[PDB]
Amino acid sequence: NVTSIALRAETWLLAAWHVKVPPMWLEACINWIQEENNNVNLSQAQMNKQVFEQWLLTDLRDLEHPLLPDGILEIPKGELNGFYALQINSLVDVSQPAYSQIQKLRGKNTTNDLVTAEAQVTPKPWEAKPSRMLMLQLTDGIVQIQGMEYQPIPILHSDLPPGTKILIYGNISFRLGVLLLKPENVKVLGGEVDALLEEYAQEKVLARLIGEPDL
Amino acid sequence: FSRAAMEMALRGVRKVLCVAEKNDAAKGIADLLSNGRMRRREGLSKFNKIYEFDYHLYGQNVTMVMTSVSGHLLAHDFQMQFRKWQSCNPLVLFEAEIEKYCPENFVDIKKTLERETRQCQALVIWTDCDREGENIGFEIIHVCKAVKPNLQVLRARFSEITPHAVRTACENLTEPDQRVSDAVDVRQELDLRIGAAFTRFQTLRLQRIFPEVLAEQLISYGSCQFPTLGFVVERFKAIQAFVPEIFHRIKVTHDHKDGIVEFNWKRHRLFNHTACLVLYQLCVEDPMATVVEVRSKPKSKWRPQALDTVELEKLASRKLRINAKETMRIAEKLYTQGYISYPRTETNIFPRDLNLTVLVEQQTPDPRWGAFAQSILERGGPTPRNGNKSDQAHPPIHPTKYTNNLQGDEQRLYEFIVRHFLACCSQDAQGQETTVEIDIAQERFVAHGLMILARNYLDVYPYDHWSDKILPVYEQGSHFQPSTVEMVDGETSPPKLLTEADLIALMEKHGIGTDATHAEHIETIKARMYVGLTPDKRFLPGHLGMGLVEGYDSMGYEMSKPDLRAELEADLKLICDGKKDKFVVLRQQVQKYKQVFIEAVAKAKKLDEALAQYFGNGT
Ligand SMILES: [Ca+2]
Repeated sequence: NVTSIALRAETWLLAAWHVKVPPMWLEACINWIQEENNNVNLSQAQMNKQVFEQWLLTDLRDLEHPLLPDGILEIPKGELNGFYALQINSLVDVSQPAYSQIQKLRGKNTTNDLVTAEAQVTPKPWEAKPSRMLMLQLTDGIVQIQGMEYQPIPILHSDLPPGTKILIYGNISFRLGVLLLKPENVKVLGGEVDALLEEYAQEKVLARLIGEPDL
Repeated sequence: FSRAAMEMALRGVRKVLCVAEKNDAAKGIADLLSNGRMRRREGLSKFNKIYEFDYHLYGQNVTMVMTSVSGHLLAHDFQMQFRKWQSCNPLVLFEAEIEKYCPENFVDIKKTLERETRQCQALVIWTDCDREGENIGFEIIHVCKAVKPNLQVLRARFSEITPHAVRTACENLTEPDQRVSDAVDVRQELDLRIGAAFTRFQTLRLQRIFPEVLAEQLISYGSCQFPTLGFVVERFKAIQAFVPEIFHRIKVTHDHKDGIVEFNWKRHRLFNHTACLVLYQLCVEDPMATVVEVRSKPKSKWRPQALDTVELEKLASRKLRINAKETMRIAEKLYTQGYISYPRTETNIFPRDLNLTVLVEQQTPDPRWGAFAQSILERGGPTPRNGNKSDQAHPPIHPTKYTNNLQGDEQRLYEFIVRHFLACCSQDAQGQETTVEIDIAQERFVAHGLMILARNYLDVYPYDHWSDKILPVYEQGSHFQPSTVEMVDGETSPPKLLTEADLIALMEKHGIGTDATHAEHIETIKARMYVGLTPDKRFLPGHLGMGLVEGYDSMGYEMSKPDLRAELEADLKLICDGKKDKFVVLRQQVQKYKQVFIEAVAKAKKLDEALAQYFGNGT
């Protein structure tokens, strides 16, 4: 019977990180943490921390606890309000070609490939840039939606491990299953999913977009 | 060294033997120093004449016996014993004794120099002032010193064949540079050894492996021609590997009385249909555009930088459609005839000594560019755009004399050299850049405008283009309805096959083909059928060219890379400066290339495997 500790942890998880967990996972999790630290009688503060660390490493798809509202993919356009601690399955930059990206990632030198005798036509700072736009594959473990970098969100980067947990909050306009995320609507919690690190590694994500086989 | 030292040395000199690189240079230099008073005489060679004339050298009245050679007087080769292909293993050619000899067709010239040395007390070298020219000079010195070992040898340094230049050369005779001659002897030796060993190895092997395909055909190897081919194969492979990708962009246009204004998306383009579709849908509902920022600043287009051999070779190909081999031929003809300065230089800095005001004045009689040349003088005078390189020998390529009597490509290249020179000595084009930022549903789009105020250098240099892009008036805060709001599709484009100017650029970047030798090596890979020209006219590698590069590259060591040749060419520059001796360079380069050879002989089957992809089975 760890149901007393479970309510206290549930209260904290929601209060501190807006994390919602099923009661059965929470009880099974506390029991394991108690077995792992068998020698001691842990405080609620330490228990709450260790429960949250296990959550960050959990695959939400295996949790079967819906967070995002029903038929969010059925609505063509709308606004989303509230706090959601979701999971990034995969992530990619759509402001840059995947071939260009995979080349740099693979560390191969393509200097001679862009050499021309024709005079340097100095581009504009949004052609010389342009600003990055990450397209996040977000999930509550039941529904899969997309998250777009509507305004620059510097806490997000293409090297975030698949299974990374992120808090999506405030007023967020959505269209055709794509959330228009602004920095004021995103918070990175951390973690990773071992099962996802394998399949949705940045090299594999980009290789699929250029049609590379055995993927 | 000093005037007193020279006058003392010249005492008792009656006849001075002068030798030029070619008869036209001899006829030309003799005509200018003598004021056409020269008296022609015959040599033992029908094409290499003698021009006697009285001249005053360092306070001594002498008879100048001006003759010439016909390029290199001496040929380098291995001894007779190693000359036959089936006489030795190609590996021994890295150590096989090499000798210099005079070919049968040049023996008449050798015998003329020897003949005249008997009647002359001094020797003045008048070969072109480059590395090969100094080496030819030392070939002439060796022949004459065989007759008179105590013969006084001097060297005339000049960057143009004009009365002032050739007269100043006589007042400033110097000692012949053995260092630059030695660097040529080192390059000649390495090229023969690496060339012969690798050529004999692959030609004999591939002729036995692919008899029906490569029968009686020469599969040659060059330490520089190989990395040159490598660039062409590298680019072809890049195109082969390139994956194009569809991108999407929101195009917003606004119609005006005499022109449509196109505002370009600040997000530029997206490689995701849904990402762009979502942003575009936001734009169709509430498409009212608001003028955010109407900014304007002065913009300038830079006049050309002082001309060197590489920029001439590249711009003549791009702008005039004359290939580098022909450009250098015409450029040498115009130099020899006295119309341009020595066209083989790395200098892009005008020396302080050089009077640019006179060179500009000289071009004012022309109907086309004359008025512009006058304009430079009226605006204070020449203000050249200099670079950062100086060989400390020659000035940038420029017109030395005005002529209106040229025709064909000779006229086209002279006109180019004159226009570039005047453009360089002119001012930069000055304009006004304007930009209008509009917001449509929080999405930003930008239209650009240009208004050229003073064309300046552009009025003489039509090879460059700048055009006005006049935008209508937009007030900061205005609201308007755009003509069209579209969601158009695009695709990423691969690189293109290399042009000659593109190939020269790559060679320059990697430090191979230095000392204006780019064309020679591009011509060799063309002639050996390793590369072919498309109608475009870009370089496409042949099956033999392709197979050789991917054959050696599959052996592990990255042989198609220009790093080893660049190191070789770097060492040669050190020999010239006296920063390195010829014996260490030879020992180091030979050891380096003998190792690469030994590894290639060991993995020789890789060459067969790479070419089998094109010619099929073969034993
Ligand atoms: Ca020459």
